[PDB]
Amino acid sequence: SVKNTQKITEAMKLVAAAKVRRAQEAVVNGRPFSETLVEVLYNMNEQLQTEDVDVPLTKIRTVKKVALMVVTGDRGLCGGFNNMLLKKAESRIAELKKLGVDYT
Amino acid sequence: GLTALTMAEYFRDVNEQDVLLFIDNIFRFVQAGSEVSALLGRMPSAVGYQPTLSTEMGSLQERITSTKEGSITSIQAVYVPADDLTDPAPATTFAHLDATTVLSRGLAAKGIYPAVDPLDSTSTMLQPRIVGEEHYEIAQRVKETLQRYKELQDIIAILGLDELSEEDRLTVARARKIERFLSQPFFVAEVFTGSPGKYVGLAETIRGFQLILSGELDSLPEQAFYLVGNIDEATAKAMNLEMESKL
Amino acid sequence: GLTALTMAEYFRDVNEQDVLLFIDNIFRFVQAGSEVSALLGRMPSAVGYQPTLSTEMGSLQERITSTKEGSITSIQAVYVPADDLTDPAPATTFAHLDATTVLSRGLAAKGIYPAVDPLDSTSTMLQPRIVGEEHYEIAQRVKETLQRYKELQDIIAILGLDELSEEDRLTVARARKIERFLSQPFFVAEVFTGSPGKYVGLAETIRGFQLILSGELDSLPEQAFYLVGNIDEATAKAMNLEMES
Repeated sequence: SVKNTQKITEAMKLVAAAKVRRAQEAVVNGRPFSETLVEVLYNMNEQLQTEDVDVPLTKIRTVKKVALMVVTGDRGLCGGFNNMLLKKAESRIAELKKLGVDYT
Repeated sequence: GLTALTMAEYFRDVNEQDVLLFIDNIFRFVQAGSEVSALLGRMPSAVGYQPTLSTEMGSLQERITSTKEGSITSIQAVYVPADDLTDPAPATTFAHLDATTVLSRGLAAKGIYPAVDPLDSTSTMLQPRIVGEEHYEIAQRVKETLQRYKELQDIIAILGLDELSEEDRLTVARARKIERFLSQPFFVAEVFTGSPGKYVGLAETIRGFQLILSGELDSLPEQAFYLVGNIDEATAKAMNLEMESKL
Repeated sequence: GLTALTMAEYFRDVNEQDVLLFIDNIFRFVQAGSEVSALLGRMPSAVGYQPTLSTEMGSLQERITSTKEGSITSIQAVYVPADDLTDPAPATTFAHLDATTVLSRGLAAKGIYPAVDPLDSTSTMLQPRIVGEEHYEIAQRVKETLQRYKELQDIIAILGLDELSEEDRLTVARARKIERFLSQPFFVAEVFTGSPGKYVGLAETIRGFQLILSGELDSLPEQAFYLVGNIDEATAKAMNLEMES
């Protein structure tokens, strides 16, 4: 049982490394888009020096109701990952229950 | 044991009728031989039995044979010493016993009675041309599913039930369904179970296993297959349990 | 053993005193019996000992009984050979003793002295009538925590400490605090290494274990409880550890 467990966890280590590398490859796939987007955005910010009356996605004029969105890892045994994530989430929602934010 | 054999051998040599001798704890026929062989002057063998363990055991077991005048079917309740399945007393009787059936404390501690092991219990009557082709195929599929479960017992116990595949998870749930469905309410074990006994034939258990491992009814709860006579009684117990859940 | 035991029983039966006999290495007595009975022609027995390995040492132990005149509290440092408790020479002593404390080599390999294994260490005096429901209940709770830790040690095997949920994580933190606290610098282990010895009383250690099991001491690290006396001194050691960083 211990030898088969060792073989299985070695297989999961190899598969997890390949999955990490394929996620990195997806990020490098995305980096053309992100670079072109982060340069066109500056091109807009240079043609107009934030001369704007627009974009309802820039209403930071209060902190009335925050929506902390927490992504987490979704499998079994999850390293030591999911507990750390939701722990920081619980600390942050506690701090947002202090201020009275009514967080979703 | 030789007295039982002499009565059976008379009923097979003279009365020309097929007899069914049940010997209980044939391991006593070897252990008493041990206790006398120690004093007798014969040297001790392996773990503590007599030297002529095999020849004495054969002198009992060989006289039980269908001999053209009848047929002595026999079911010896061999005792494995503390489940030492490699000990001389069962190791010599495995050679003589045709349709052996290894009952396991491992599959009894979880309450699955009878404690017969699905894997270890094997018979030389599971050849297809002898037992029926569909029955042989169902037996092969059940044994393979239980073997896959016994091989995934290490992954399940340590790395969690979720860390395996989602087809292999179907095989695990199917193996659970099977290894619970092959429980039986005996008529004589009603005092231990508390529930009445259901005698179920061969074709009915084949028709049950076909629908269980064909994936057609993988929705029933696991306890609905526990201590149940037939697959129709399992379907009825699923309704009973779903009503008792909300009620 | 017989001559020292006669020397003690003369005091317990004629002078009426509460004499002690710290008979050391009972196993050496049984092994001497093994030698002499391998040479005395007596037929061999279990693994190597004399056939009379349960009557000769019976003549040792059963003469150590507290009579109505005086009482004797013998402390017999019986030795398990090759570090297995199934052996017959200590197995026949387990049945005679009543407050057996198994000094398993595990906690000494971990550096926790004394290495008295809290699960194997057991006594017929851990009863409600004898020690009071207070000390008995705390003993039951600490044995509970340590047993839960030892049974999930099979998971603190191949996997890591993280895979435990919050329940098992808290009980492991508490069990580590306890199995560290069960160490003590002896008053005679000033020679080897460590602090001068600290005499810890029953009504004093009961406070420490009530405090640890009550959860009010989660702030302290593990190397703070190690090799300390009372619980106030444990908190002092933690504070000084934080000052020395």
